[PDB]
Amino acid sequence: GSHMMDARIVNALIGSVYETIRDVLGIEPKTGKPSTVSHIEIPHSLVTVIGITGGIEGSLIYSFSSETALKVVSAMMGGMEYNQLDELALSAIGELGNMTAGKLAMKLEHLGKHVDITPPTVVSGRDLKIKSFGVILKLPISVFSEEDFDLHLSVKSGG
Amino acid sequence: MMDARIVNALIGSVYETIRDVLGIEPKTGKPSTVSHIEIPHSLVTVIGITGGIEGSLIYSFSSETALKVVSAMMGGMEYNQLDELALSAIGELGNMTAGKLAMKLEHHVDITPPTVVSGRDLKIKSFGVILKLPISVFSEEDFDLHLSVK
Repeated sequence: GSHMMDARIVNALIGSVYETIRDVLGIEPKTGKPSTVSHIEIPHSLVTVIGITGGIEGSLIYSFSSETALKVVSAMMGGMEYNQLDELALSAIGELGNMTAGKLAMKLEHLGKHVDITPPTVVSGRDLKIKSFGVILKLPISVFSEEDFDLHLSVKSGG
Repeated sequence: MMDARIVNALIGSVYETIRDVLGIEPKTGKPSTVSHIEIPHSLVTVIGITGGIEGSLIYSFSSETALKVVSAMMGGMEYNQLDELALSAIGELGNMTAGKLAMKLEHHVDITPPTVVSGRDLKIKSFGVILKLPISVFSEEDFDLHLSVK
């Protein structure tokens, strides 16, 4: 049962964000200031969940608008036009999360924390609310536009 | 799907949680291998699995079924809105299911803390072969259990 979340974990998260959206999207992101939040407040219609076990128990969750997603997917495909979030689109979105989570695990297994990453599960919908357990950390991220990316790290334990 | 003994404890965790928590006997309908997930629901609970098997245990239901669910857990009282107490209860249903999934799986896999997502017209994307399993608790197939794997 975590009540706090180690700085090394935050810095490994932040590091994984740059390396990831850079290599997968071709864009150097502008991470925000990390902060602990009472719960997850999603304004967006898209949300991706990646479970984490072992070293740390919790998840990694990111979300954005339908608009931002189309850019993301279009960027992930060399910049080619994409106007409908179909199966292929939603898989690209999930993969972005998988990569970020993949880099995080990688960096983490050097600080002593060994973790397993569950495959992503993408959820699109309207008045989305999300219940996460453990200490919730928020990381505002700017990819294309100012704070167009929400990244939340749920830490039930391992902190 | 694969190792049938994996499946049995996976479906058995949801069944047993519904029985102990909601206090009623569900009719776990006939399994099926679907291409994706056609969710006509407002509440979804995701429980990730790592180690041996990789994927997630996901069960979902409508806003109407959700109220009924909350009523069962709340001393059999009456519940008319999907407020925070309702979401906290469904979040609890998740932790029980997760709790049972762990307890029942001691004979090399790890369980992820559950995540409860709620909203309107929830379209869900899962990674891996999916095993759909309808479940009757309060109405005919008001519960739908989805199992995605490697």
